[PDB]
Amino acid sequence: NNPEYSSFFGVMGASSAMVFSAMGAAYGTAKSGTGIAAMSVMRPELIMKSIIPVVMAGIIAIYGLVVAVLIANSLTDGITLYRSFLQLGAGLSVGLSGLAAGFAIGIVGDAGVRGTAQQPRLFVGMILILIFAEVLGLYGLIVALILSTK
Amino acid sequence: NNPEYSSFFGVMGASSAMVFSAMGAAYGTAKSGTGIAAMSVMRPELIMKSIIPVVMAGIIAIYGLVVAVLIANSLTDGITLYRSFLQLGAGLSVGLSGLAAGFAIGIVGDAGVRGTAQQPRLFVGMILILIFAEVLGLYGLIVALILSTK
Amino acid sequence: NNPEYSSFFGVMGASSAMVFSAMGAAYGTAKSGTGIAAMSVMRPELIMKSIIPVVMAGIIAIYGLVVAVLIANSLTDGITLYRSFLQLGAGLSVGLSGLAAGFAIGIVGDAGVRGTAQQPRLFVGMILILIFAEVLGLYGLIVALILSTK
Amino acid sequence: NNPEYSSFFGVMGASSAMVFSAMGAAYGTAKSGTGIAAMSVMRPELIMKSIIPVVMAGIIAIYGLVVAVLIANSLTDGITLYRSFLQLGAGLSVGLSGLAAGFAIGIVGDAGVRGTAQQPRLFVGMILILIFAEVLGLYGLIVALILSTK
Amino acid sequence: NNPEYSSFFGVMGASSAMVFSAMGAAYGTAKSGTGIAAMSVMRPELIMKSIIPVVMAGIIAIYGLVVAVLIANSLTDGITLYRSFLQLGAGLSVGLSGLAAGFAIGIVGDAGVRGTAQQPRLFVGMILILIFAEVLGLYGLIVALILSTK
Amino acid sequence: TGLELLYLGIFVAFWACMIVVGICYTIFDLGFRFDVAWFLTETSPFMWSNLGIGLAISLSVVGAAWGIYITGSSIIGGGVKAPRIKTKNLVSIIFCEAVAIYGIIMAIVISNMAEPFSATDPKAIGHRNYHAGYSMFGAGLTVGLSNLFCGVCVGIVGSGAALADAQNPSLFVKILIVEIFGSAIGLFGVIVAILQTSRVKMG
Amino acid sequence: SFFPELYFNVDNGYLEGLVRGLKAGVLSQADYLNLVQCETLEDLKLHLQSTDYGNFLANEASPLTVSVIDDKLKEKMVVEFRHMRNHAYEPLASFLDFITYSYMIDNVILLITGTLHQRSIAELVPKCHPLGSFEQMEAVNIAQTPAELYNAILVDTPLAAFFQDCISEQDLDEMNIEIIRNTLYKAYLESFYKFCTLLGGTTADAMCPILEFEADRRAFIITINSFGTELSKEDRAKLFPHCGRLYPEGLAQLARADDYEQVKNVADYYPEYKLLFEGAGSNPGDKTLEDRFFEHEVKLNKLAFLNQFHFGVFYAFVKLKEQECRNIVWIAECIAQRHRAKIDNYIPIF
Amino acid sequence: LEYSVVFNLVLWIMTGLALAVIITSYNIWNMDPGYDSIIYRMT
Ligand SMILES: CCCCCCCCCCCCCCCCCC(=O)OC[C@H](COP(=O)([O-])OCC[N+](C)(C)C)OC(=O)CCCCCCCCCCCCCCCCC
Ligand SMILES: CCCCCCCCCCCCCCCCCC(=O)OC[C@H](COP(=O)([O-])OCC[N+](C)(C)C)OC(=O)CCCCCCCCCCCCCCCCC
Ligand SMILES: CCCCCCCCCCCCCCCCCC(=O)OC[C@H](COP(=O)([O-])OCC[N+](C)(C)C)OC(=O)CCCCCCCCCCCCCCCCC
Ligand SMILES: CCCCCCCCCCCCCCCCCCCC(=O)O[C@H](COC(=O)CCCCCCCCCCCCCC)COP(=O)(O)OCCN
Ligand SMILES: CCCCCCCCCCCCCCCCCCCC(=O)O[C@H](COC(=O)CCCCCCCCCCCCCC)COP(=O)(O)OCCN
Ligand SMILES: CCCCCCCCCCCCCCCCCCCC(=O)O[C@H](COC(=O)CCCCCCCCCCCCCC)COP(=O)(O)OCCN
Ligand SMILES: CCCCCCCCCCCCCCCCCCCC(=O)O[C@H](COC(=O)CCCCCCCCCCCCCC)COP(=O)(O)OCCN
Ligand SMILES: CC(C)CCC[C@@H](C)[C@H]1CC[C@H]2[C@@H]3CC=C4C[C@@H](O)CC[C@]4(C)[C@H]3CC[C@]12C
Ligand SMILES: CC(C)CCC[C@@H](C)[C@H]1CC[C@H]2[C@@H]3CC=C4C[C@@H](O)CC[C@]4(C)[C@H]3CC[C@]12C
Ligand SMILES: CC(C)CCC[C@@H](C)[C@H]1CC[C@H]2[C@@H]3CC=C4C[C@@H](O)CC[C@]4(C)[C@H]3CC[C@]12C
Ligand SMILES: CC(C)CCC[C@@H](C)[C@H]1CC[C@H]2[C@@H]3CC=C4C[C@@H](O)CC[C@]4(C)[C@H]3CC[C@]12C
Ligand SMILES: CC(C)CCC[C@@H](C)[C@H]1CC[C@H]2[C@@H]3CC=C4C[C@@H](O)CC[C@]4(C)[C@H]3CC[C@]12C
Ligand SMILES: CC(C)CCC[C@@H](C)[C@H]1CC[C@H]2[C@@H]3CC=C4C[C@@H](O)CC[C@]4(C)[C@H]3CC[C@]12C
Ligand SMILES: CC(C)CCC[C@@H](C)[C@H]1CC[C@H]2[C@@H]3CC=C4C[C@@H](O)CC[C@]4(C)[C@H]3CC[C@]12C
Ligand SMILES: CC(C)CCC[C@@H](C)[C@H]1CC[C@H]2[C@@H]3CC=C4C[C@@H](O)CC[C@]4(C)[C@H]3CC[C@]12C
Ligand SMILES: CC(C)CCC[C@@H](C)[C@H]1CC[C@H]2[C@@H]3CC=C4C[C@@H](O)CC[C@]4(C)[C@H]3CC[C@]12C
Repeated sequence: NNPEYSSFFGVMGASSAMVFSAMGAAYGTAKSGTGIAAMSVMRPELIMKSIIPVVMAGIIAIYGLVVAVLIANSLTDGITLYRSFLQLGAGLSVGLSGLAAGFAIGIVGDAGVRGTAQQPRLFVGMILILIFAEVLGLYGLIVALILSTK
Repeated sequence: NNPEYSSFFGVMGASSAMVFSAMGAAYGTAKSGTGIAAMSVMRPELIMKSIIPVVMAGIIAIYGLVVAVLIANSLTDGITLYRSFLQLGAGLSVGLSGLAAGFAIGIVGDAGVRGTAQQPRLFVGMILILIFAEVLGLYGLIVALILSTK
Repeated sequence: NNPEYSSFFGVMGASSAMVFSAMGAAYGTAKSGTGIAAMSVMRPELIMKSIIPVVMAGIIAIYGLVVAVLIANSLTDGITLYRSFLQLGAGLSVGLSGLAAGFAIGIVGDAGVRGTAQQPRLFVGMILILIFAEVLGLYGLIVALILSTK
Repeated sequence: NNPEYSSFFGVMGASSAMVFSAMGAAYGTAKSGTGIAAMSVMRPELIMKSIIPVVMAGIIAIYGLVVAVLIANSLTDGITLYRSFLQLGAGLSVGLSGLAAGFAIGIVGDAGVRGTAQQPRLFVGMILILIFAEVLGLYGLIVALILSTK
Repeated sequence: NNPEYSSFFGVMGASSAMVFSAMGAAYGTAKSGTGIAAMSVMRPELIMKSIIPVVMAGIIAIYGLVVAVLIANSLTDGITLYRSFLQLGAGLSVGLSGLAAGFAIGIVGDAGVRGTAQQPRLFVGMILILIFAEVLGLYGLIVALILSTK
Repeated sequence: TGLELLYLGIFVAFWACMIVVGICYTIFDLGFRFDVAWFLTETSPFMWSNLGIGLAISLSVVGAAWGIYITGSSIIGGGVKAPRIKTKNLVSIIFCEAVAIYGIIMAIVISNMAEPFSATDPKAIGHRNYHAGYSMFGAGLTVGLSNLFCGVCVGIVGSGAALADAQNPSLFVKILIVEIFGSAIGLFGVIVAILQTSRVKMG
Repeated sequence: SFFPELYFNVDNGYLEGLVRGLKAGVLSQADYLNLVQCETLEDLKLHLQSTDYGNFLANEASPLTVSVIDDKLKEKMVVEFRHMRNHAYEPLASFLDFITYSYMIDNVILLITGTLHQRSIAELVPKCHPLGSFEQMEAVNIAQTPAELYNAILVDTPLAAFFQDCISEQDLDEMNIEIIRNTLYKAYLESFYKFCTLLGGTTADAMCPILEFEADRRAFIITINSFGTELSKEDRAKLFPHCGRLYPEGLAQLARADDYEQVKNVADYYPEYKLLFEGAGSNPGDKTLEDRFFEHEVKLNKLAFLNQFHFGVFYAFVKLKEQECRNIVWIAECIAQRHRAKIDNYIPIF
Repeated sequence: LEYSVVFNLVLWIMTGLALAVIITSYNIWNMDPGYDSIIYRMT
């Protein structure tokens, strides 16, 4: 059958994979930037190190972009409805997992950057937490890379 | 052949690409303007140097405009429902990615310009963070263009 | 022949181009007038120079008006549904881009007039930000024209 | 050969033109009202001079009334769906443009009458800003007429 | 013959004319009364004069009633859909214009009554503003009549 | 504002859904499925009439209770130091209760217009029955909401008058006028309701 | 508008009526004249018994003293406020708590002053204002340790939020007690203004003007009193509350101010303060600036009663009764010291 | 032929379930942190 609207869900999947990942990364970057601004006044030498959270947030966006492009490359005029649903699911997975990971990274980075201004030893700990948070996004990506290619 | 309502999603894609990107850039500009107004009272000679976040928000708006014009030049009466969905997805992707990037740019720029009033070394850091937010919108544009040219 | 509901979307495009642009200009003018009233108590001589925000807000309304009139001149009994979609998209684009630009102009102008009461050197900077907060509306107008004259 | 429900939209034009404008005007006449009262305790001699905002708000209402009456005189039993949509668009345009202009006039007039009690020179400035706000409503009327007299 | 459901919109027109005008008049009377009662302890000799706003608010109700009566007298079980829509529009116009005028009268009357308690010279000014608000309701009535008689 | 947030979310979601649904129906040439005639016609007139009566009574009682508590809190707060209030200001309460009375009366005046059909086909139900149902619903709405607003307004004015009375005895007699004005609205609603169901006849 | 009419009386209508009834008992001008015509404090009590005060002073010893009258007036006000608070719900309860923070800020200053000078904290409670009583036991039996007292304030006192303006307990021994008090009051006033603005509606409308005048008068008098002291302009500007109508460029100009003439010039931009400064001749025999500010404060509190559905009535009543108690104490002082000439310096209310 | 019934059943059941989940998650997310005895010690 291949209904004429079959590609709608795949396109929405690409749009989600990019939009929600971008939202998560934007929140992460905003919170980390606020923390870095509030930290650098007293501890200027820590500006470059304490930029690690932003990078992590950026990585989340990358994830989304990948999936989005992948979904964008898997589209086609006669895309079967099953594949369109698969791609919508992959897009929602990656996008919302990236949104959650970006929120977590933003909060963790703000807190850890502010704390490291007062307790240098916290730095490594923050990194660990950040990694865990970022892994969440990776999980979404993995699921997306299982769905968009299923 | 093609349904008479196909062009609806294309026009909505163009309108979203413009409107949401403009909303993001407007938020970025507003937050950066408030930050600069607060900063300039004590440290006036930083006003010109501190106009960067507004420029980055403008660049996000330009991303949105580019995608909107691309969709508005590839929009024809006999636009296939599939291509109409492609253009709607491109528009939503660029518009909401630019919205998120504008939010991040506004918050980061406000914090960075306020801090640089007190810590000059923060300036460079702010720029870095802003770039990490800017790429978000860029990512959206990338995806949008793909979907627009698919 | 053509659907009778196409004129509804055409008139919605016209009325949106007018209404949303007027709302943006009204918000800009209200915020700028509040800022001017607050500023002029101590610095009367800047009552006139601080009116530039309002003008830059009024321009946004003009943009909308332009598009609105264009649509109100392109309307006819037998506009193809695709033409009605084009007009609706142009109207939404101009109206909502002008709304965002008006929000940005109001916030930036209020902050700039309040700051300029304490720091004259901010004025020029303020102007630049307003321009960056005004081109957004211009962008919308452009897209609207590209959609309206297609 | 036209739907018997075609006039509905046209009516909802007239109604809207007189309703929303009125609401806008009311807000103006409300906010300015309060302002005058608040500033009348200390500076009684400015009560009559500081009645300009209300007058401007009143004019906004008239705009709506005009369009409403115009629409109410253009209605017919066999009104085509196209003309009905035109009248609905004109009514919404004038009503919501007047609503935005009334909000702006109320805020600006309250601020200006409160400030002029403290800064006489602000009076002229206020007037200018009010004119700009008034112009917004005027724009709507223009568009409404263009839509309501096709 | 005409539709079975045609009288619904006329019925709703009468109901709106009365309900929303009653809402406006009730709010105006409540606000004015709670201002007048609180003033009276300080300035007991003003109550009678300060009753003027209440009367104005009451007039709004009358307008609704008038139009309601019209719609309740010209409404038969077999009125054309066109006349039913006209009565619905007249009812909505009068009701919502009266609502806005009642809100404006309540706000202005309360503020002006308190100011007169503090500044007798404001009395006349208040009256003017009240008239400017009261006229709004009148405008609605006009339009309502034009729609209900047509 | 958690509950306010929930209400705002429900409202925004419902109306965004309505906008998108209307756009889809209009654009996909499926407008014929959006039969408002079918909704207004298949829906039984009994629903409209009974909702009208129920609202006529319930909204009037809601306004009466709103005003009664609004003014009774003030009466019983002021009377702690000036108990005379309890004697004089009951008039305010009376006015509020008067609202409710109108309610029941109109309910009766509406409930007397009901009658079964023994028909289900809209052609069989007919213009007379459909208009009877719609007009009973509209009269119920008018009386109920006018009485609600009148009761709330009279309660607010009565609370103000009771607070004023606690400090100067010679003010209530001059503030009651406002209440009288606030009461008129109630009557107006009743009148309109009586005009809406004047020529209503189910059967 | 916020429509406080519809739901205010649900929780606070009874207390609105009760506080207005209490305000009806504040001495009028005629009662003030009657008390002014007294010859002896016993005659003052006699003439005061006919007012709302009644027999509040009959129990006390026949040889009355101004201290006894002041204590009884303060006790009556405290009892009335506590009764109102006990019957108040969450929002109005928070409002009344904010009212009491004003006296808690002075009480905590007393506590730290005593602790630093090594006097038992339990022996300082009698001198604390009742409305700001530290019923919490965490700040008692401190063993005269300033660090323990600071931790107690942070843990078991609503002032913990305002003590974040400071940076550490060392500040207790670093900054002068007056600077600490003024910083705490600035933070408290800003928090109160934010709370009132969040409440919105008639509460914000009728309460923001009072807090704005409080901030402006705080700025003016901190500028005027600090001219001859070591309090630097940079440290002085930190004590100006940001709620006032002077915030844009007004507080800055005051901070740059270096003389009373410059303060008058700054006030000139605001007619409402221009009149107060003009009337404050400040030479012997006429109203001083503080008296003019007291008159304006009383005027604002009185105008707070023209609104109905708002919490500002409680703050207005508390301040008006505070001024009434001060007026009665002033009249008693003039009677006792036989200085009839200045007996008219009391600020009338209603 | 029963499209109306199943559509309404599913729509309203799932809307109610989603509202319940949202309300519960808001009541837990916006739960009082519980360490108010520690907020003033850490800050
Ligand atoms: C969040 C708070 C809790 C929820 C409270 C609010 C609840 C709102 C109630 C929803 C009921 C809406 C009516 C459903 C029936 C109409 C559907 C329709 O127009 O399509 C069918 C109509 C008519 O369909 P048809 O008539 O061709 O189908 C044949 C007939 N049936 C199916 C019955 C056999 O048009 C279509 O066919 C459109 C197909 C695409 C579907 C588009 C649906 C519109 C909405 C989609 C996005 C969701 C909107 C919200 C956005 C996110 C939130 C803000
Ligand atoms: C930013 C928000 C994201 C955008 C998407 C929002 C959610 C909307 C999706 C809801 C789920 C519905 C998916 C389609 C389900 C299948 C429907 C079907 O069979 O279609 C038959 C319908 C109706 O039948 P028909 O027209 O195909 O059959 C012919 C009928 N005659 C002969 C009468 C013409 O048509 C389609 O084929 C529709 C296919 C595409 C539908 C896409 C969803 C519609 C809503 C899109 C969003 C609208 C706003 C756009 C702008 C937003 C910008 C912010
Ligand atoms: C939020 C506040 C309320 C306003 C927004 C929501 C309004 C509507 C909400 C109720 C549910 C949807 C109602 C419409 C149902 C569709 C009726 C239908 O198909 O018949 C159409 C009818 C008839 O359709 P038809 O297919 O019979 O065509 C006529 C064909 N002949 C003559 C041969 C019979 O015509 C119209 O198009 C009337 C216009 C109304 C339909 C469109 C609804 C607009 C929804 C809001 C979005 C507006 C777009 C622009 C956005 C910017 C706005 C400034
Ligand atoms: C900010 C956003 C920016 C990014 C862009 C937007 C991306 C997110 C939005 C995605 C929208 C697409 C959702 C797809 C819903 C429809 C799926 C097809 C349904 C379908 O055909 O089957 C019907 C079942 O309906 C059903 O019951 C299906 C309804 C499913 C309801 C659940 C809601 C969707 C879940 C995903 C949304 C998540 C959003 C998160 C923010 C059968 O019905 P029939 O028998 O009549 O079929 C007759 C057809 N021939
Ligand atoms: C905004 C983002 C987009 C949202 C879109 C989805 C739709 C909206 C869903 C809610 C989204 C926002 C989160 C709100 C959660 C619920 C409200 C707050 C929490 C809550 O319910 O708890 C208390 C009520 O108790 C309760 O638990 C009682 C509530 C349950 C009652 C159910 C009955 C209503 C059914 C709906 C029909 C009525 C329609 C009326 C328009 C209110 O907390 P508080 O404010 O006292 O404390 C302050 C903090 N909670
Ligand atoms: C910018 C914002 C949007 C503004 C635009 C207006 C939006 C209004 C929302 C309502 C929906 C739009 C109105 C037009 C569509 C009406 C439905 C047309 C579909 C149709 O063909 O149905 C006819 C019956 O409907 C009819 O003839 C029904 C006539 C009445 C339609 C209007 C009623 C809407 C509800 C108003 C409530 C007001 C409440 C006030 C308190 C067929 O019938 P047939 O005779 O061919 O049957 C043949 C059976 N064999
Ligand atoms: C974070 C990402 C994850 C997303 C969150 C979770 C969302 C997942 C989706 C959950 C919501 C919907 C779940 C399924 C709904 C459909 C259930 C019935 C299945 C169905 O299609 O039944 C047909 C009949 O349906 C019918 O006749 C009527 C079907 C129409 C149902 C429409 C339901 C409206 C949408 C409900 C959810 C809205 C809000 C959800 C939050 C087949 O039966 P047949 O015998 O006809 O077989 C075909 C031969 N004719
Ligand atoms: C890390 C930065 C530079 C972001 C870009 C990530 C790169 C590695 C990703 C993003 C999207 C990816 C593409 C997604 C889809 C496909 C389809 C397949 O048929 C060939 C590989 C190809 C073309 C991928 C190549 C690698 C790719 C370009
Ligand atoms: C590289 C670091 C971050 C570790 C992450 C693990 C990566 C390498 C793993 C985890 C899940 C994997 C994907 C799982 C499923 C599929 C679909 C299959 O048809 C081909 C490969 C593909 C697309 C895999 C590619 C590699 C992958 C993404
Ligand atoms: C500063 C702002 C205005 C930047 C504007 C964005 C520019 C770079 C973009 C927006 C849309 C683009 C145009 C889109 C379509 C066409 C037609 C095509 O056949 C060749 C290039 C051309 C002509 C593009 C040139 C570059 C372009 C004008
Ligand atoms: C400012 C820049 C970096 C943003 C855009 C990224 C560039 C590199 C990307 C975005 C979309 C891409 C296009 C998407 C699709 C096609 C169609 C294909 O048949 C040839 C390549 C071509 C034409 C791509 C060329 C590269 C492209 C233009
Ligand atoms: C306030 C003023 C100075 C700003 C500009 C507004 C005026 C001049 C604008 C607004 C609407 C515009 C019109 C929009 C549409 C049309 C139809 C088009 O086919 C030719 C020009 C014409 C007729 C335009 C002429 C200029 C116009 C009238
Ligand atoms: C130059 C900068 C400042 C932009 C200001 C002018 C903008 C708003 C307007 C003025 C005239 C307009 C052009 C007029 C006509 C056409 C031809 C049409 O088929 C597509 C759009 C296009 C190409 C328009 C694009 C937008 C446009 C260039
Ligand atoms: C002073 C009184 C009349 C009310 C104030 C508003 C007046 C000026 C408005 C209200 C309605 C208006 C009328 C509305 C419609 C038309 C039809 C048009 O083809 C000629 C102008 C004419 C006849 C307008 C003239 C001006 C008008 C009478
Ligand atoms: C500054 C002045 C001119 C503006 C104030 C009056 C406005 C409302 C009037 C003056 C002249 C009017 C125009 C004169 C003639 C027509 C032709 C008609 O087919 C559509 C409306 C249109 C295009 C009018 C629009 C409204 C209009 C611009
Ligand atoms: C009566 C007092 C309050 C003065 C206010 C004027 C209002 C209420 C009345 C008095 C005369 C009325 C007009 C008399 C005649 C007609 C002609 C009819 O086809 C439409 C209504 C219309 C145009 C009326 C509109 C409303 C009107 C202007």
